[PDB]
Parts: sequence; C-alpha cells; structure tokens
Amino acid sequence: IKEMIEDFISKGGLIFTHSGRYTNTNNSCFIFNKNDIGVDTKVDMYTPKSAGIKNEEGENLWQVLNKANMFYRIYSGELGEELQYLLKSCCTAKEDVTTLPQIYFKNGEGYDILVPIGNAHNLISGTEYLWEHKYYNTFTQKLGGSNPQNCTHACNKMRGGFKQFNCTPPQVE
RNA sequence: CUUAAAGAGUCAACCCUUUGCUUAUCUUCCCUAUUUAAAUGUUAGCAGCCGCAUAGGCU
Repeated sequence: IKEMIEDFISKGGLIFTHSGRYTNTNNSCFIFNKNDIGVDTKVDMYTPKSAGIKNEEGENLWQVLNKANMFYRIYSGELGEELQYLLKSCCTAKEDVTTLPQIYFKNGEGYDILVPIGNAHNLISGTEYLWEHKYYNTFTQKLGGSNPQNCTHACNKMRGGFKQFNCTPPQVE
C-alpha cells in the first residue's frame, strides 16, 4: 500500500466524497465533507488521466480503499499515524464553479446562490444495491462517452455505468 | 430568478422453406308472462303554374 500511496501523492493526489465531475467532465471541483462519512460510505478517486500502478493482481487503489471499510481502519486510526497522516495530506479542497448548475434558494428574507454538486456514495451504492437485490425499475447510464476514464477512477473501473431510478408515473388511459 | 445556461443521432436490410387433427358420443327432463295504457306532436305546402322560376298570385 505504501508505494502506491507514495505514487499517488507524487501524482495529482485527490480523494473526495463530493464532486461536480459527474455533471460535466470539465469540472475540477473537489471537496471531502467530513461529518457525512459513515461506516458503509464509499469514496471515489481522481488522478490525472486516471493513472496508477497495480498491486500485482491488476488491482488499483480503489477497490483497495473501497473494499468493506478498508478506509475506515485508516481513517479512525488503528493503523498508526504513519499511514494516517499521509492519507490526510491527500484529502484537500479544490474549488471550481465553471460549467456547473448555479441555482438559488429562498432563505430567511432573501435569496442564496448555491451550486449543486454530486455525491460519491450514491453512485457506488446504486451500482451495488439496485443491482444485487432485485429492483427491476432503473436506467443504466455510462459517463462519459467512448472514453469514460477521464472523470475519475470510479469512472475508470466499471464501464457498465451507474443506475438511476425511473421517474415515469402511470398515465391516464 | 428552476442540476438555471445548451446542443440534428443519421443511415441499410428477402425470414422462409414443409406439414393428415383424427377417432367416437342421448341434453333432459316442467313451467299462467301480465295488467292498462290518447300515438301525442300530423297545426307538416300539394294536382298545379298566374309566374326567370331563387320576388310576388289563384282554384
């Protein structure tokens, strides 16, 4: 693990639980919110042109950190400060508002500008929960186009694409 | 003051060749239709032409 984490910090080195990369690939906005991360929550991963080194079985950094709270046992801190501090040096905040939706909300006596950006856990728990447990009403999408590995490593890993729900009500006869 | 802002999805096609549905069969017995109505409304133009008839008249 140490050599490819060192390769990651020598690379671009960004981990995130929230992004706008899924809305448009020209996003480059990245924030790791802290209080929403629970034991089964999942996190995606970006480095430039989705590069990396395998762990001698074709295994990159993602399923490593994703597999059953692997990240948690370094985040809670039972693996020592030596790995935990180098992990914490990667989760930085990167701000960008270009080519993103920018909407308003009525707050108390006034309006507030805010940018909707996507969630990390929702896509991966969607691919692993509407699929395995027999929900038979969904749309399968692939982002991006013929080269989907431009966004993230989550984008890179599965090429079947994520799943949304159908929002089609039954209609009047 | 909207996941606000925005975008050509276009094209082409031989499905088709062949076929034994056959063999019989008990529907079957019993019954109160019935009793009283205004056809209202025809109050609708016909054998007709005296008639350029699509304007106006007479038996």
